[PDB]
Amino acid sequence: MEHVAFGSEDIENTLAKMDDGQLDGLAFGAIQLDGDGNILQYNAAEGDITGRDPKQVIGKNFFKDVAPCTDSPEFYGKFKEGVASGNLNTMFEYTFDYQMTPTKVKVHMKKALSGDSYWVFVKRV
Ligand SMILES: *C(=O)/C=C/c1ccc(O)cc1
Repeated sequence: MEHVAFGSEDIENTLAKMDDGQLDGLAFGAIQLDGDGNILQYNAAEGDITGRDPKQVIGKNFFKDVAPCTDSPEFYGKFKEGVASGNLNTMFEYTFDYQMTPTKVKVHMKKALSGDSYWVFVKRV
């Protein structure tokens, strides 16, 4: 297993070195989005939590296609405020309930070290 703790202060530096295969060794869900919300990376732990097949969601828009329950001021609204500002670091609890059993999770959104990319980390609560 890859040893990185959910919510670590330097998580973006640690994950910058990770290929899709190493991202799959994380103890929590990790999704990398571009500024428009398109999925660039989606790890195995995230698929375990949500039921989505990782390879199938890459390239889809997270807010429009995959996760409509997140299209709200409380999730997507925070993401879009962060992209526009060029800075994002927020953690909050949320319930995923689209085409799945309602599941309570802790979400951490953070701007990646890379230019136009943002991370969404997820763990069960
Ligand atoms: C609500 O529509 C949430 C859906 C969802 C959350 C996280 C995922 O990775 C996939 C779908």
